[PDB]
Amino acid sequence: STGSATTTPIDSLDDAYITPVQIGTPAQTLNLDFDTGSSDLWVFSSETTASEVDGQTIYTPSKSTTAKLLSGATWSISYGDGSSSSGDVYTDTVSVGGLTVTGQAVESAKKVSSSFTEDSTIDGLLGLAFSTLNTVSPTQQKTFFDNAKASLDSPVFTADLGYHAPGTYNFGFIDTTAYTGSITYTAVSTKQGFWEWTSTGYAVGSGTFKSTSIDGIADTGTTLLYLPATVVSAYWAQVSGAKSSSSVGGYVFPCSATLPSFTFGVGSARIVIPGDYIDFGPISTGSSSCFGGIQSSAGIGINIFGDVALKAAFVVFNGATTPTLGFASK
Repeated sequence: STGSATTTPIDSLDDAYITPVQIGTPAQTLNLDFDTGSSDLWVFSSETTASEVDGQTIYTPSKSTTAKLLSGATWSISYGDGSSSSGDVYTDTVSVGGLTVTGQAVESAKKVSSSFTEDSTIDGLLGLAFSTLNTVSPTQQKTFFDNAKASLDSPVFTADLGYHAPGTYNFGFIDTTAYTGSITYTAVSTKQGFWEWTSTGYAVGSGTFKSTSIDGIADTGTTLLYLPATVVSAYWAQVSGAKSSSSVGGYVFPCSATLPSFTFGVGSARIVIPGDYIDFGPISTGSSSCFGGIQSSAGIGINIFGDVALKAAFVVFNGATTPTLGFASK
């Protein structure tokens, strides 16, 4: 089998992407944030504290003939941005772009933090990291991809995120029309539960490439590119007036600037992030100080190849017995 679904930016900055997901019978379609940095499929639901729901579409298990309470199971998650959610668990039929999994754990939120409430466009998350990170207790549950894997034509999914435009998540096949050149594959460590890999270096604008190993995660659920302070300083030093602002919470730059590109290495191959991808707009409405898309990972504890990086590539998440990651230009 295969699946193919369009993923759409939630706003004009590409702060996140939503993908429609069919849950239950009859189908209830929720727009979920596909997150290769976590492993829980959770949704706003009829069980969510009413004051914490503000415009989201909810899953109502009682209206699904295929929903079954997973007795005794609870979940609770906190994300790298400080947000969180928790609740109980149902199993139900879940379909993404024509690909159907029966018995998928659907984690129903009883509580969500303010960040989720305040974002009306995201009805929940669909985790695509390794199932070892799944938070369901006392019986850990599998991701949608893990459940689908054996049925897929090939045990892969691909992320093709757009810049200020829709893109695609495919399951079970590689669309050879979706990228240019060849796909370069690189080793993955699953020791921390993430799609963790090692970039071979970077360049700033038309500058020379610096060969240096940068361990980090391919994370579709993180907006920005978070890299070591040395790398990030070297980037922003090429933008007149750019500075790290403790009050704003990262690098800002004059909105009048033209940003240089940023290149990262995948093996001997190179992925170029155009300068425009690194502009996240005014820090507050009407400001002439703009927020940068490349930020320091210092104090996160891990480097994160988030959407800023991934949207510059066609990315293969290869879930073979020994997983790997593939990157192509597009």
